[PDB]
Amino acid sequence: VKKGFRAAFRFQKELERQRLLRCPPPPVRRSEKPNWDYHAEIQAFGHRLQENFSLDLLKTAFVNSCYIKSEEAKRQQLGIEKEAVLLNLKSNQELSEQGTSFSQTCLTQFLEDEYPDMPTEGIKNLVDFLTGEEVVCHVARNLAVEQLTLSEEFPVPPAVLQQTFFAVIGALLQSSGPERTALFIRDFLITQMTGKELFEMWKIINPMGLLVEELKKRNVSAPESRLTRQSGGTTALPLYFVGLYCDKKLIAEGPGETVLVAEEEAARVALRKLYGFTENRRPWNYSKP
Amino acid sequence: GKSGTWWDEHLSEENVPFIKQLVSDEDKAQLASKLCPLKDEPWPIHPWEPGSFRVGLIALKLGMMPLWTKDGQKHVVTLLQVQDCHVLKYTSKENCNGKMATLSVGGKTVSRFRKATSILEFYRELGLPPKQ
Amino acid sequence: ISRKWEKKNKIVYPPQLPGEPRRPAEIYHCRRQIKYSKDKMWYLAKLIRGMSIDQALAQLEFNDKKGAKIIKEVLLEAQDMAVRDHNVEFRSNLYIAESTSGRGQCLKRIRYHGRGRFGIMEKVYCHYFVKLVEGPPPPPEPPKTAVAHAKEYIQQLRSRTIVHTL
Amino acid sequence: AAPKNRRTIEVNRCRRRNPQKLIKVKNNIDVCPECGHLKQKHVLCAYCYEKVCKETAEIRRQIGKQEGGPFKAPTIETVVLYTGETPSEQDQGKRIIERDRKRPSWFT
Amino acid sequence: ISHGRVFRRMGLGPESRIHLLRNLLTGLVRHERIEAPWARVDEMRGYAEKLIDYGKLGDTNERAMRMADFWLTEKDLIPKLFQVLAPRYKDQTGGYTRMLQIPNRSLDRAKMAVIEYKGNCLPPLPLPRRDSHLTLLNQLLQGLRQDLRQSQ
Amino acid sequence: TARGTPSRFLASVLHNGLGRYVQQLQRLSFSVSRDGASSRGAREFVEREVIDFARRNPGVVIYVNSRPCCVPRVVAEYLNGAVREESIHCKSVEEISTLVQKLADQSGLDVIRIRKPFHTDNPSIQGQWHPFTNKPTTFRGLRPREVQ
Amino acid sequence: TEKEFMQHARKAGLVIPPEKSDRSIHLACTAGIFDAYVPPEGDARISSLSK
Amino acid sequence: ASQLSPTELTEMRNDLFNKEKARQLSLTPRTEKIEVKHVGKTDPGTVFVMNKNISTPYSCAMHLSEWYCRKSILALVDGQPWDMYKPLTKSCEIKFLTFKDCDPGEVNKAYWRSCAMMMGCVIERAFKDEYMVNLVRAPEVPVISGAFCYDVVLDSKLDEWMPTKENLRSFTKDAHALIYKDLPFETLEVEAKVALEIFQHSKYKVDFIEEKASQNPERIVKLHRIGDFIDVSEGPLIPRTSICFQYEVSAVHNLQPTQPSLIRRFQGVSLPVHLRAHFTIWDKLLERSRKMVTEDQ
Ligand SMILES: [Mg+2]
Ligand SMILES: [Zn+2]
Repeated sequence: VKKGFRAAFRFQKELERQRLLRCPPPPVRRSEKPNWDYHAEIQAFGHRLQENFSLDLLKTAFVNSCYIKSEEAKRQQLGIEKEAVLLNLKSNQELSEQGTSFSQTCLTQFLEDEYPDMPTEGIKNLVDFLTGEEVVCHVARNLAVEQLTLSEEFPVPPAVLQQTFFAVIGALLQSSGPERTALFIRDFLITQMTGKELFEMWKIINPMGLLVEELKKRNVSAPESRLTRQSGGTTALPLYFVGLYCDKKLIAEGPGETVLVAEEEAARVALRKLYGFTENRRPWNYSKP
Repeated sequence: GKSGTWWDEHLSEENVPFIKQLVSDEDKAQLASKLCPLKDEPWPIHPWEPGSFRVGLIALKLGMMPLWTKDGQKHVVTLLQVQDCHVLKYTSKENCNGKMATLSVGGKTVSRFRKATSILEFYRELGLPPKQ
Repeated sequence: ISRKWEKKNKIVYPPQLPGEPRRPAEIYHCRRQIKYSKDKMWYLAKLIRGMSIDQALAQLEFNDKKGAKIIKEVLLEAQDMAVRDHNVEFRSNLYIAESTSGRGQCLKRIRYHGRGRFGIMEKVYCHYFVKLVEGPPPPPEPPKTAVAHAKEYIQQLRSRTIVHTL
Repeated sequence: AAPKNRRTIEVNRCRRRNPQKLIKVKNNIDVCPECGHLKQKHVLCAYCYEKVCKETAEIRRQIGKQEGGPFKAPTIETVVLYTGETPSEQDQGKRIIERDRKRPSWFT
Repeated sequence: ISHGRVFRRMGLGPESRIHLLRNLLTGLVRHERIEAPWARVDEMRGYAEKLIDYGKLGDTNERAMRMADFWLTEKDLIPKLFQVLAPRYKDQTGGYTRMLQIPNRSLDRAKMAVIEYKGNCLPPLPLPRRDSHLTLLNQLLQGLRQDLRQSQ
Repeated sequence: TARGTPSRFLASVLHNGLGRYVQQLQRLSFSVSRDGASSRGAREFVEREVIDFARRNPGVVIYVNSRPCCVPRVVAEYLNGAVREESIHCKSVEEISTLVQKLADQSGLDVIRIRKPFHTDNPSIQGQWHPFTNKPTTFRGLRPREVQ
Repeated sequence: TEKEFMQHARKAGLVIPPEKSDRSIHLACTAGIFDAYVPPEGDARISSLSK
Repeated sequence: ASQLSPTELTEMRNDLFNKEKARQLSLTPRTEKIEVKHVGKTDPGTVFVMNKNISTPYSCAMHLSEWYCRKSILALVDGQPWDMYKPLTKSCEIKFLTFKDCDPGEVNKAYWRSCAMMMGCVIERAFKDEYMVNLVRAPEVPVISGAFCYDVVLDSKLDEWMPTKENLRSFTKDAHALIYKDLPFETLEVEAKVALEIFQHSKYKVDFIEEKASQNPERIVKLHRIGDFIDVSEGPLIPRTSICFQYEVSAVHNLQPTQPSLIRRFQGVSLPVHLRAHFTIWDKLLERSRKMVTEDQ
């Protein structure tokens, strides 16, 4: 044997490293790891967002009905009466309803006075994207409300995560006026629109029909599509350029690999140019009025 | 998957001489059908120009033999036998090299049971037994 | 010495839910200390690799090697263990998923070369491993056709970006 | 002649795993019409050949029992007979070898 | 370069090859069925057919007597050859020495085979049977043969 | 070496500078030994500076575990979920204060090769270059050597 | 270059304590049952309280 | 009898088929054990233990080896041919048949019934939807005759044309597409009432169901299914449709004056994978099939 202690200990820690790396464990809630205290985490979540929450309404926002039912089932399978605190848990349903209603109406007001030319269906699809499950799940996971969420199924399936996120939006709506909550939903939802093209959120199907309906609304008669530039018609990697001429006047230009895809892309470009949502548009004026 | 197979694997004992006799009479009748080419529909016969090239044959080396000339010397000859020779297909001038047309010529007859599929389809559209 | 292949038959999975797939059977088996080289055994273990068990037994009953009879006996006892103990009901419903060979413990001898010199002859020994999975044998992966190659090339031409700026 | 550098495992794997050295799958194998013991085409089934070789060894054992020692080699044809099975009127001058068994249902 | 070169080289010379074929032929005449490797039984079949021809030549002929005295090394098989085998093949000309492969030898994995004289009071070999007449392809060809013979 | 290590692109975690800036650190887990010469600097730090650091930025939570250990450590968990653990074994008060300030400053993204240090998300304004930019059109789109 | 294998063992226990010793095995059961209770043929027919 | 799209008819036919199959499968409550025995030639004394009304004879072959799964086409349940995908009923004895057996005539009749059903499947889905096709029957022609037959009446607009070689080439390509999908001949023993309730429209098929239901005392008919195709046939079939390798429909013939409207006899020829022929023998057998085969009396 080689006598000594430090090398064997260091190799034992390295063996535990590789052994935990080969078989990773099922991940556990952060509230069940050793370094945890709920009240201080609530206070720090209130203070780090530069907001003044009332802590009782945040505690109201972070409970869920599934957590209440599982806690009551756990208290009944053991037979211990918890009718002292559990009858005043007061789940986050009404705060989530207030949050989703206020965030919907304020985001539609933002996107309406920001864009005077957008139709109601388009702004409806935009507010349905921004308040949809995916991006609020992203913002909720990167703003640590998932660590503060009290529920079952530790990955926190994104519907109840959306429930808690709009619940804390409603808690800010209760604790402070519409200006503060408007600034909050601006700073944490309108910034999610950055760098994304419009039809990456709306996802329309037939753009040319939408364009001819829009031009029938503006009393300009009919967009006829002329081929403008092409390079390679017989090869397997073509390039076309289709321009949409309304009354001998260009409105757009779209490239593509075939004439159908390039004409459809020119229809998308014309639709973005008409709706006032281009890459050349004014970036959002993040400031204080 | 698929096993290998040949023409007389699954025939019975009675059917093999009938099959051999049938295909032998069939391709002998096929070889005897093309015996009169000038009365069928021959291509137009042209006279000899000074710069022309005719087709050749395909023969079979039988053996060798001596042969004497009138002045007394001895020469040795090789007996080439043309068993069954038939022009097969005609490729025009613009389809091979753009310089000279080609003519395909087939050799001695072989069995249908030992050739490929595309060769059998080619000779079936032509109407001859396959060549070696 | 390490015997870990034999312990793989003593794994027990939790009982399945009704709304789940079948989770087909897995049977591990091996025979230790075979008087045979490991490379010549490896050629038979590569011959078997993907085929069904009956086709494997057919290809081994007519293969003229010393390892062929040994692998045929191992496959027969593995098939019998699969039918009896490991709850496989159809005997022909097995394919080889893993089959390989490892070097076993060896001995050493002299060679007595043609002067007062010598070499070190090694009496080689090897193992054989096999793993059977119930179900039909999975089909071989077909060679990728021209449209797949054109799709991959067009996708690579799609995925390029403006490099070394912004 | 000597090696100048040691061959790697990549060159060795490129040598000893190419399709010229691998064992080729054969497809000549089918089942025998009697007893189904996995014969090959163009080759007699090993089980049926073992049957007829065992019975031929038994008949040669009885023949060697009838012929005393070496160098007898009788000048008449032979027939074998099983239990029952009286000598037919064509088998008069032929030598009789009867072992003791039923006539099996492939030897006619 | 062995263009047109029959008689593969077997033993340690020509004489040992002919002695090996002589011993195999003596074993064939004695036991009426023999298992031996494939090239050896091929050569021994080729010799055994003309040995049966010399037996068919007759007993009183001294040349056939000399050939049978050379090729049979047990000297009791010569009355057998002239009085059993050659009267048995009086109608046939050359259809005998039926040769079939048997799978492999156990030890050195050599290609084995079995030849036998016809007649042969031993139990029969499991011969490869041609496919039956009642199968699908044969019945279709039988219909074609009958239809063409009716058409002729 | 860069080929032997992974890499990421430069990015903010959740678009900090556009709206409001948020402190990207959540927790600071101090384990200080009661007795032990290895943790004297952390001992003096917990005596004199951690209270002023906790009052300096109220977004972070600080835990002082006060556990018998031969190597004192500080565990920092960030907002996006990363965990960075560094040791304070045998350091002064100034080096420990500089370490915890540098932990409080940075965001939880991995310290790897930064790979093109600018992240414009709309890089073009006048229109990105395509080969038909700076190429004039001709009458009725006729290609070279065309007849009509 | 003169070495062979080791570990010749067997996998069948035997009756070694009666090969000889002065300690006998203290059992805690018996072989089978003494005399089998034969049930009545119609116990399912007599499944009630009595008959 | 009503107005019907051609798709919703085979939709309701397959849904009635699956309903009858679910009824037959739910008829038995549990898994009852039957002791099927093997009195074949190769493995004597073998006895399987099977599930009643569940286990096919393919599932009895799958205990033995793979060669029984590949080369057994038609089974023998105590006196009678059973197709390989029909669930057993009683405790019986079984024995398998192959193509290369001594007396394979039963499996030859079953194979030509299978090929006639495949020709019906390929013929009902290639015609114009404005035109009407009605499957009459499959005449059981003996196998010595040059081709198998299927009879189909056409629309009254179609009484004047005859198809060229290209239409028959399209028929053969669709038949090879049907062979390319490895589909099972799924069979069913259905009472004649619900059997005619499945069809209900094609009067020739109703007359055929009443014909084959007339001879047996229990009014039990034999239905089979290839994917979403449904047809009536007498007796058993081959297990898989990939057993066919060479397949080709020869020609059509008109046999008019027996009836005022027109019946057309489609003819074709096939051979399995296990007995495939060389190209010359195959074109000979194909050439004989162009002649008219008449065996109905
Ligand atoms: Mg030699
Ligand atoms: Zn056999």
